Amino acid sequence: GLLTDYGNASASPWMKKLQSVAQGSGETFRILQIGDSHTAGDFFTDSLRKRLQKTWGDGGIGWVYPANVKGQRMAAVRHNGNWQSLTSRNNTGDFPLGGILAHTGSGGSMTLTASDGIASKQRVSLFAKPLLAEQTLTVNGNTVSANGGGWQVLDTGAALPLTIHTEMPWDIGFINIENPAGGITVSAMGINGAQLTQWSKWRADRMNDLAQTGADLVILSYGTNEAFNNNIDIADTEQKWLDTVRQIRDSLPAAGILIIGAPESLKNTLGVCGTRPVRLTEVQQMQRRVARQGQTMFWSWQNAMGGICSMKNWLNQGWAAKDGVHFSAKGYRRAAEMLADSLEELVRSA
Repeated sequence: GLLTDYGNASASPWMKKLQSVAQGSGETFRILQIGDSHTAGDFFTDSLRKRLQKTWGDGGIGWVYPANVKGQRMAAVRHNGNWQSLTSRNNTGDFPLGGILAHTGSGGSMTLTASDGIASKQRVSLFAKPLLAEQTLTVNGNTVSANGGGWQVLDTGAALPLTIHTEMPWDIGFINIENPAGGITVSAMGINGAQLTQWSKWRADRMNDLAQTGADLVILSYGTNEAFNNNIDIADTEQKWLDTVRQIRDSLPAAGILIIGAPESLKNTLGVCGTRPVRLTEVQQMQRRVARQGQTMFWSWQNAMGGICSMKNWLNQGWAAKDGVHFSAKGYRRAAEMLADSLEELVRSA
């Protein structure tokens, strides 16, 4: 239906891991959604998170921002500290996978508090880059040290609330917080306005960061912004997309991949139906071709909405924002519940 599998999900390593989690293996099945503002608002991914965690187990909050990010949102944690975030939306830098870092400063402090939470000791990992090799920081009072310099992942253990102190400056990327009993996590790596090809803004070794997320299913949710580029080169874009899928597979050989086809957007909300941006249809079609050629799964958000000429109706009923591009909280929740529906069906039939 909405979900088309161009691979062989039932025969896959990731499905086998999901099923055993489903039967109480204690493993953690890690779903990672990387995308644009639809993802960055966390309304879509948090609905997916809550639904699939009830179905298959609360594996914890997963990979979250190291600090508040202007215009973006984490539903599962709250931040209180003096770290300063920076994203690839408007800036350049040495970004780890996801395009977000935070400068801690000296005398730096950040406390993460779970919006719900089970305050037992979680597994904690952090993307981190020290100013100096061998530099330390503390996580709930425990000393954690870098090995050499450059971006790396620090592994430790602590409970929530989680307090991280930096005597000297570091850059920090996403921070993974997992419950030791296992289950599902859903991590949201969104950037307002982003396009898939703009992973090129991130550091050259970004695929090694991806390898270290532990993601068992990678969801790519882009298309809306590509669609608003009147001068986009579909043939070039398609090759870059295929390259990116190839690279994801090389970096995470056991992971599933799901491409979320762009929802309907409107260049202008006038008159019952139109008007679609001129390149939207070509972008959505490219996405499906990439899915098939890359043997990934494909979920048509436009079809989930009711197909072509559905956005104005969604807008009229408050499921989509007035701009005819972004959705309202309940609109995102609705779309994600349909995706969750689609995935549970797939597993059930396996």
